[PDB]
Amino acid sequence: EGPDNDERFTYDYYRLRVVGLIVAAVLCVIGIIILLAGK
Amino acid sequence: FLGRTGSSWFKIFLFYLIFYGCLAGIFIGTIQVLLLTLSDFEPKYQDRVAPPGLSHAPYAIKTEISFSISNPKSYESFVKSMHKLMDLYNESSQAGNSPFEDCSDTPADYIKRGDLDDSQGQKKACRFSRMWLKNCGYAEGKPCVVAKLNRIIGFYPKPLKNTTDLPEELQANYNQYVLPLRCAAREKIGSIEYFGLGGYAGFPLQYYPYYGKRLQKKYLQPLLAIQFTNLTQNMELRIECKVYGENIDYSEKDRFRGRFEVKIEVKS
Amino acid sequence: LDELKKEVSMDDHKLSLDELHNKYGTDLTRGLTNARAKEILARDGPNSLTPPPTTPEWIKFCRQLFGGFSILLWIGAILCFLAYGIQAATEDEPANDNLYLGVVLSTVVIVTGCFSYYQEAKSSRIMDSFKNMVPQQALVIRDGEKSTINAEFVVAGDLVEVKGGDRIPADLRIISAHGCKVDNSSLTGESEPQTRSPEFSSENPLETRNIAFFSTNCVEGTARGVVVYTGDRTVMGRIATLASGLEVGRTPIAIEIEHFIHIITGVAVFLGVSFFILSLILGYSWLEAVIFLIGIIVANVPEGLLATVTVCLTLTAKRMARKNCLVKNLEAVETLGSTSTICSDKTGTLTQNRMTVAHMWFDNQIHEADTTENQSGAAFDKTSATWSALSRIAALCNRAVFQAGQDNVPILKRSVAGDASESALLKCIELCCGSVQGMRDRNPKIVEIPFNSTNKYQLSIHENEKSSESRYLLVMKGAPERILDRCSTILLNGAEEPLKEDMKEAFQNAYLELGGLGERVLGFCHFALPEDKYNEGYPFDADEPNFPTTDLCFVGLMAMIDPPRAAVPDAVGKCRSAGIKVIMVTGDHPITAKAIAKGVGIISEGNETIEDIAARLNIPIGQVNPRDAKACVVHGSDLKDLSTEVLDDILHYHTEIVFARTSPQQKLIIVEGCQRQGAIVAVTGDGVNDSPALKKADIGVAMGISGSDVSKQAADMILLDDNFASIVTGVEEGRLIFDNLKKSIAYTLTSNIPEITPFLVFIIGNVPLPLGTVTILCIDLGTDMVPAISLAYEQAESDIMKRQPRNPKTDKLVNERLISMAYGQIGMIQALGGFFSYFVILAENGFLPMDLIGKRVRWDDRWISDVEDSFGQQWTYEQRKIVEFTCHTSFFISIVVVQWADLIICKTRRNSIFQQGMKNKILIFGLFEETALAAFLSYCPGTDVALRMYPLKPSWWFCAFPYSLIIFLYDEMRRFIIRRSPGGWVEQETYY
Ligand SMILES: *[C@@H]1O[C@H](CO)[C@@H](O[C@@H]2O[C@H](CO)[C@@H](O)[C@H](O)[C@H]2NC(C)=O)[C@H](O)[C@H]1NC(C)=O
Ligand SMILES: CC(C)CCC[C@@H](C)[C@H]1CC[C@H]2[C@@H]3CC=C4C[C@@H](O)CC[C@]4(C)[C@H]3CC[C@]12C
Ligand SMILES: *[C@@H]1O[C@H](CO)[C@@H](O)[C@H](O)[C@H]1NC(C)=O
Ligand SMILES: [K+]
Ligand SMILES: [K+]
Ligand SMILES: [K+]
Ligand SMILES: [Mg+2]
Repeated sequence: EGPDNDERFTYDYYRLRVVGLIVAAVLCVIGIIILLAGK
Repeated sequence: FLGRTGSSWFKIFLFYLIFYGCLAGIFIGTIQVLLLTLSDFEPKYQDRVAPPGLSHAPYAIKTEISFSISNPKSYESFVKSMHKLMDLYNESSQAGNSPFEDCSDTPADYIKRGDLDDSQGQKKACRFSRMWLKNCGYAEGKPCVVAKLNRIIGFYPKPLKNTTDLPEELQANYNQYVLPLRCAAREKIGSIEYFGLGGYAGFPLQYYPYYGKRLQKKYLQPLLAIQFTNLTQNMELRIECKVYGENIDYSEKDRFRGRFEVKIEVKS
Repeated sequence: LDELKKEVSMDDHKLSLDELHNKYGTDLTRGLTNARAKEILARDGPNSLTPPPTTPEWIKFCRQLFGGFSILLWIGAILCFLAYGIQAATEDEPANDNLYLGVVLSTVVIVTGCFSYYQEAKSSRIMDSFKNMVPQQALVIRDGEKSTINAEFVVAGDLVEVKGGDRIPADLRIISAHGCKVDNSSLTGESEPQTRSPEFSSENPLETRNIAFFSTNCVEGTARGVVVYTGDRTVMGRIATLASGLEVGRTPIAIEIEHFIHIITGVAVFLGVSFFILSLILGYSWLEAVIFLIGIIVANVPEGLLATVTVCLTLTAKRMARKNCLVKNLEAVETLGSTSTICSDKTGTLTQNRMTVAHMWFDNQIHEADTTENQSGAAFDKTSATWSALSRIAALCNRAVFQAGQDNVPILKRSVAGDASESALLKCIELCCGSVQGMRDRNPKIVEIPFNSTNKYQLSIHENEKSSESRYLLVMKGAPERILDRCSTILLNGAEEPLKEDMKEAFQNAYLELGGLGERVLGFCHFALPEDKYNEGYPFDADEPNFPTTDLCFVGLMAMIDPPRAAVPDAVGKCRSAGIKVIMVTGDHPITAKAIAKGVGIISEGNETIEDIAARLNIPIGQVNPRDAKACVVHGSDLKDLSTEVLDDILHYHTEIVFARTSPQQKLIIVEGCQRQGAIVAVTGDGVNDSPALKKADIGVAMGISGSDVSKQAADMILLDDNFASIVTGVEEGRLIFDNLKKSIAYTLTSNIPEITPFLVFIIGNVPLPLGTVTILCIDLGTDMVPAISLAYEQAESDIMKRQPRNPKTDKLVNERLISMAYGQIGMIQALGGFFSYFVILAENGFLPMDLIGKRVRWDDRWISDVEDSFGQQWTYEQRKIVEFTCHTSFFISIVVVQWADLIICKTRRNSIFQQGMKNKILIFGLFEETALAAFLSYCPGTDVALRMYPLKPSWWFCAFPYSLIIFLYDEMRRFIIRRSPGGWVEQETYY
């Protein structure tokens, strides 16, 4: 917007962290699954 | 030789020459495409400069400016940087209707020169006289520090509204058009004196938004001179200058995020 | 020091009984005096063995703390505390950087110390096992009276008494004996009881009957003797000292590790000081000059590599534990793969160590029995009525019996009370005719004449199980020729017939052939006594010939031997196909040694000794060109008078070598001889007479079930199930781990470049620091760990058992070809991908690449809280630093992303991924966990403080992707060239 362009200097680092941690966890689980296919 | 024969030494050179040549050519290619995705007027991200920093002219050894009044070369170090900044706000530097403009001698509202486009020439910036900085060689005794708000493209600094209580409760509250700066230390052993545009202790909103170096060269940002004519002597005084606003915030880590950290000591 | 012990012993068995007493001031009848014995005790010292001085574990741990990488990491750790000290004095720095980084680095050294300490293990209790062979007490005659004393109180000169069941307390001169038999397997590896008597019977004291040795036991009878040697001075006490004293030495794998440590340490100190001076010339304060150096150290040293190696070794040892192959020393996991020569004991190693029936001669025909443990062969005969007649004599004319409670275990494995030949016959009949006890119940024995030294035969009279007869049957067995002189008829295919010269000659032929096979041959015959001449109550006199022992019916011959283990012949061939030379080294007699050599394939068909040529051509052995003989059989008595140079010529000039009747020191000498030629040697054995050889071997392998305690103490590896096929598996595993270590090392080293280059450009370019010191440790200690380990699970790219053993002088674990690829090619591509993401982060925040050159001065200036970017904006100190640390984070993540491709390319040295596939589940696990770790390190809240890791925007992750892909393609194209032309260019330059 014009004088109300506050969103330009903002970033949702909170969501990014939530998503990043979700991904890291799921990649960790996936890895266990493939490894445990025989121990 | 060490490893191989001459014939082998050559072939290993012809390889790494072509190899590293290709790699350099590829690296450069990826740099090209990166640049191709970027604007010339505005950076892709601005969230890391977001809350504006407040910086001053006196080059602090460690957020500190200690010196002796009864000594000449005791403060000549801080006068070097003080001069460096103010030397830019000369009237001879601001000549003609291009690219400067005479703006309200009193704090006014924002000025939009269109978009971040080259569809116009150099966006015309507001003039600023160093003569608006009353009282301030500089203060040989009791320094005359000069404040500054860090430039951010498209940033509209918004002052606080007088809805509720305020630190400098309602005094000279130019609510609509001034970004205030109140310095503090309890420990009240000083004498705060502020100088600026229109005589106000803030930044005139008519100097915003900044259109960037590419669209606004020679642009001048507003200054706020602060003088500490403290009646005390020979002690470290931790003075913090704070700016207030809707778009202004602070951090425990970044001690320059919209504030000062000055340790004055007139050890004379 | 031990050169004296490598020699054959000298003795006094040639002296008379009386003469021997003069030498030791002793009485043959009264024994020593209580006072004289105590005097000699203080004189000579105790009858005991003293363990050699060991190196304390303290010094062993700390010796690892100073090996190249640890030295450099120490210099870094101290240089951290140096810069910290210089700070704490000058400008009060409230930070924790140098202090904490110095603590972290010192911990890395200590923990890395534990890993190398675990790898360099030496579990040795040789002397302890020997000490277990000295009895607690001994029986001596002192002042004309026998008393039990502490065996340590035994001295040279006293009169000792032994009987069946007790250990020989010391080396004795036999002066009196009654039916005494002894088990000399300690000195020979052969357990067949050896008679002991006062009479001297051989010039060689290790063969004479009038000497009994410490480390052996009396098996039966009784004997008295004069002590000639005590403690360390006994024959086997010296073997003990020799074995326990032998210097261990460095393994092939250990030597390889130290070698690349020198290389990497070399480049580290090179670039280290090369840029330390390069910085001072550029006018960098010593305050900074050291900070850069610390970074250089951390970049160059692969912090997690030595521990990777250890884990890869451990995991390989775990797989072998699961095939009944125990590894005592982690490094021995690889030595077997580098082995070019195997020196193998015969008895209990190549062989089962059990007299077993091998052939039978009946019906004018040679039949072969199955000698294998699990009986993997086939039948020979069941139909012939002759067989049942021979079978009956083998069961009936036999006094051997199975021990109680064995019905659970297989026939051939069960313990038997009796001599070896009777046990063999027992197990033979029990196997192919069912319960022998049944046959001995159906035919009650009424009278017998047990095998006599003079008779050379054993006879028995039984009540025929037949109801229509119920009469008296006579059976006998003995020396084949003696049995022949007592026969008139031969049971041919059922019916008897006169013994004509024809069948008599066929007998001699059969007899000579079986004997030629190194087999012990016995004759079997029976006689159905006439009914009218022998009533149902007729008494038979065993003392005086009360019955005919002539004109009997010859039934057949039976031959026997201690046979090879089932898997042995095939394992030997497999070792030989892998280009490993196999030598036999045995305490057993030459005829037996040679026969098993041919049986297992040590001596291949057609190959001759000089003696074979001479007999075939009917010419003198001196007339034979010895170069015409590729095979040789060396008796220990001849070995004794040969110099090592002459032993070296034997080793060089023969492909098929048999060392027979060797002493324990002689086995050591043969091993050393092989090593002297530059060969990596394995020893396989099971006896205490293998202990020195097992110790000296680059790798000693002991048998687990049949092995003596001593042998298993001296070994690096134990075959817990006695499965000789495990050697073949071991060499295969050893070769595979060697290749996979290269892959894992290249992988780990490759990421050193993207950690080095940022520090260099930081100096030469004056730009903001692209990657931090902490960030490097997050790679080498964090993300790269599981991927690097996972390479240990790689399958072979080709048939590794088809190639020759590596040349330990030329074929190195880390060579110039590895460095060229890891440092010069792939690592260089990774460095760029790192820098790219760095320039991306900065440029998207407002600092375009052009304006970055020579800005570090203002960038690092803590007092400039207004640096101008390319767009004209002003940044505080902490603001720009957040972007900088975000650059460290994405550079870090760029390494991870480019290591994805590197992990896949390091999978194979030659083959394509499209050929080898992606069947390594640990590797895939590594990829997922590596990425999970990196994401966690970036996105987890608080990590921005502890590690300076900042959240990355989604687009940031993809910066290095085009570089990750170029790596995959590049290496795939390169290896395509290797395969397409075995010539050499790409091969001799980059083929790891
Ligand atoms: C900007 O203004 C300052 C004001 O102090 C100028 O400083 C002058 O320097 C000259 C020569 O050194 C002196 O003779 C004067 O006394 C100074 N003051 C004035 C008001 O003229 C400085 O030169 C100016 N800089 C530029 C680039 O124009
Ligand atoms: C950051 C940049 C400027 C550094 C570049 C370093 C280059 C020149 C280095 C890195 C790895 C190096 C190579 C590594 C391996 C070999 C194989 C060896 O048998 C001869 C030297 C040779 C061929 C080296 C020559 C120089 C080399 C190519
Ligand atoms: C500042 O200077 C003015 C003259 O320009 C003078 O009148 C005044 O006293 C000064 N103020 C202080 C606080 O010293
Ligand atoms: K490293
Ligand atoms: K050994
Ligand atoms: K590394
Ligand atoms: Mg043996």
